[PDB]
Amino acid sequence: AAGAATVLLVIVLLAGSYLAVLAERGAPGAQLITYPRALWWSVETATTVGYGDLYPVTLWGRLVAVVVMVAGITSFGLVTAALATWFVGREQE
Amino acid sequence: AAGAATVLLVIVLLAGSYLAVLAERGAPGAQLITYPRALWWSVETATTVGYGDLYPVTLWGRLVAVVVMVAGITSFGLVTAALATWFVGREQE
Amino acid sequence: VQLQQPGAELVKPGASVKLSCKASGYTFTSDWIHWVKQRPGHGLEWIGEIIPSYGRANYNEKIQKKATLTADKSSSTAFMQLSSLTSEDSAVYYCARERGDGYFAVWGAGTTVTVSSAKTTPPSVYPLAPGSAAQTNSMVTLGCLVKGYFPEPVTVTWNSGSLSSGVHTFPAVLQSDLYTLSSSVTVPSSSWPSETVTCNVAHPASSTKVDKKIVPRD
Amino acid sequence: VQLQQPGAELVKPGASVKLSCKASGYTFTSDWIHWVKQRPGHGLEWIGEIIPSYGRANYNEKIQKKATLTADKSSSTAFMQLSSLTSEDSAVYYCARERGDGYFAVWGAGTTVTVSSAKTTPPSVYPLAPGSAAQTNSMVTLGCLVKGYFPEPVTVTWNSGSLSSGVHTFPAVLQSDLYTLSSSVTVPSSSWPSETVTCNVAHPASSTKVDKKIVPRD
Amino acid sequence: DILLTQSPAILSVSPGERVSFSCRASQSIGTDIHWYQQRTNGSPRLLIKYASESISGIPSRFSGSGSGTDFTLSINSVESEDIANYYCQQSNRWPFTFGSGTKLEI
Amino acid sequence: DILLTQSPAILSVSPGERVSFSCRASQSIGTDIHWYQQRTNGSPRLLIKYASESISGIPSRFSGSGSGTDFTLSINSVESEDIANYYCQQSNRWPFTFGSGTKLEIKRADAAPTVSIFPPSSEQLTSGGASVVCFLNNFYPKDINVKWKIDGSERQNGVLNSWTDQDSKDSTYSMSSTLTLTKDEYERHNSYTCEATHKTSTSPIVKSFNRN
Ligand SMILES: [Ba+2]
Ligand SMILES: [K+]
Repeated sequence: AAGAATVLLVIVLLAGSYLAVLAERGAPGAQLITYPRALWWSVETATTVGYGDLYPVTLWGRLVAVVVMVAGITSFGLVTAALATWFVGREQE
Repeated sequence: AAGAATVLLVIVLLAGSYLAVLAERGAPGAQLITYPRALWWSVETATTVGYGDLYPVTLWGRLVAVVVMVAGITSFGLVTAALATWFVGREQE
Repeated sequence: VQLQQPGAELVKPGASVKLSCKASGYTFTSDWIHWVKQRPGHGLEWIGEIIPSYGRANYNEKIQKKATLTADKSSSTAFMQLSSLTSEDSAVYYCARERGDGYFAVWGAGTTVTVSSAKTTPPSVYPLAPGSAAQTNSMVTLGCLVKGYFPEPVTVTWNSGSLSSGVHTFPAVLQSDLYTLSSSVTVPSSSWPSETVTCNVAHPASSTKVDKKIVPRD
Repeated sequence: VQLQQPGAELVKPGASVKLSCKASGYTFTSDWIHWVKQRPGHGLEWIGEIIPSYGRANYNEKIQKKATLTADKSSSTAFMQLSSLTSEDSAVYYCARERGDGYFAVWGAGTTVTVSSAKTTPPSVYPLAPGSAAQTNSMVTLGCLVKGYFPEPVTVTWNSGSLSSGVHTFPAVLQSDLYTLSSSVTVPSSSWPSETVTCNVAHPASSTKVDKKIVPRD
Repeated sequence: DILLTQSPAILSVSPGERVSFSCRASQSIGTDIHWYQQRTNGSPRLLIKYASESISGIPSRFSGSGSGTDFTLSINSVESEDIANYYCQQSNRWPFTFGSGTKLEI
Repeated sequence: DILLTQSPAILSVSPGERVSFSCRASQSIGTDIHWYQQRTNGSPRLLIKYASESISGIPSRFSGSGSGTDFTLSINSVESEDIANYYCQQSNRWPFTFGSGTKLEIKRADAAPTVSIFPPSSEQLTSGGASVVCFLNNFYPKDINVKWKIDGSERQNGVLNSWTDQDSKDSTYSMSSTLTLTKDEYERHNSYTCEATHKTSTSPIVKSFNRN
């Protein structure tokens, strides 16, 4: 609701960032391997952007990626709803 | 509805993955040619992400791709709706 | 045997030929069947794939497209039609079963195609037992001689494969449109002739297999 | 000392060995522990990482995978098991603590592994004071001689480190399965023997450290 | 058509000793390389798949290394039964290609 | 495996003067390179992280430059305490790799060796041996020609030399020379000398001692 679907997105993005490094380390070639840029990747994913910076290459890496999209795109399909209603009515009055 | 628009997305993603390999094999250069990564591509497509990993190059390949976007983006424009309502009310109570 | 294909074929120059590949085991909806060609002493030349279920085939861009692929969905056998051949088109021809994930897990034994106008001759096996006065070392060497066959190849076996230790089958030689090779084997002089030793020579191209025991000189 | 690992080990060829790395300081959920190997006079060969909390380990693709990593989440100590060794597998072995952001902030001191069948001998320290008639320059040079130890290494110190100015410890030499080195120091001839000067020789492999004061010739 | 290039052409070695055939692709293919062993008179036979993973029923001497454009089959020790031609075959972009081949001498 | 290539292998320079080790990656890695200093006998030690940023507790002489495939460690001035091997280690794609290494030499003013001759300790003879040690300390360049003599005559055997890597207080070299014999043999000679012909000294520097 208010700042609720917000919080779940944050749990998803941290754990997603975390699990990606665990899943991607060990596969030769992957650049999704340090906790910083792994987090930026999970934003890049939870939010449709597709910049082509980082992406997974292992199987378990893509699975962690799917978990983010669903749990993200849904959260963000609700977080921007809140922002919309909020500031639009705010500026109305 | 409940877990219904879910199922259609899965039919779309499997068949889409399947037909892509059939359509893309034979064109020199395409990397969309093995049933595994063909499936990951169809997620990558049904869900706006645009990571730049795989994409089609034949004409029939792009057509299979369009079928996924429509049948996907619509399914996923409904699958995340379910998830949203579900867990948000769940956590409300 | 998983992938199964015939032994050898003979084509007149300019004529056509079909080639088979029957696959016991699974016959998945999603399986593909490939064909690879191996000219003697060369690499592996990929020719083309075919998905037998759905029916589509894709051939090699670069090569002279002499071939066309087919299948039999209710027999689990796939075919390849080579049309109008030269002797540049003589090689081994394998088939391979690719699961759809991009490697050739299972291979056939390979078919040996020989494009020539010479005729088909069966082989002439002769035994090769030692002389009547050759001092018997602990091991004893003895073989048989397969002479005058066309076309290649011939499978040579010893006691039908039961004795496969100490065997060297030699390359064939060519002479006036007929081949010739020899095979060898080594047994303990204790265990022969007190055990019997025979050499079997299958020749797929003529559909003739012939046995010959290597007795002493009676 | 942040990362802490033992001094030196001796393995018979073909035998195994474990290696430790106990880390005081923080022990983060997200920390990784790596190991790097340094054959004498060579680069830094990365072997493999391990996240001690979650438990997973990843080894080096290219090298002969002789090793296997472990940890102790309620002791803050990590281990590496090297199995079946040769003398190609003798080197220094560091551990490193990578925060998760991709560099080795903290390093251990390094363990010296020596794969041989020769036996372990402690060292024999002898003092090295000048002759009874050597004109005393302003500074005076004097050392001690560590002879006949196996295996490497030995830590040499002077007055237990309090005097660390003018010191050169020399490389060891090998001879009939025993080593030998020497160390040097220089003090003002005013301040000696009116101040006392001792050399301490720790030898980790045998667990023997030995002191020796460098008196004049009494 | 992707160019797979196996150098060297032939490989001498003494028994029981590590050996590494190299392969090198004309561009980046990731990990989609696969190794096949083919002896005299015999059909080829998969060894390492997807450049690192192993096949069930293959001697553990065979070690799959490499990624990108550099690739390495490796045999941790050698014995006389390994004398054969070795091929690599990419699957990253159509069509599947093969290497030149590399024979192993002792 | 990403290939890091440090050229050149070795680096001469005179004190107080800028120096730049180059590193070059087999492909683009961005800024995910890191530099480590490792001296003789010591463990490595981070210097520059993420190719430009500095570590807290590092002399400000060290300047992190570069991006892409070209990378440069740089020392705005040099002093003798910097003599070490230097490594780069990428973190952009699995697995983390390392460079070949680059060692840093210093051209300095030539200096003559301090010679010291040492008779075998009283303790050492009591077992069954006597070794004469001779220290050549703090010379430059590292090319020095030691020489033993027993009673004026030259002994070519049972000698063990040892050269230190270039020291990192002064940029000078040092060398030892054990003289292995037996106690029995030590007793039936009287004198032992130690001659060192070095670049600075056409006249060879000599030191000796007599038991009697
Ligand atoms: Ba989008
Ligand atoms: K994109």
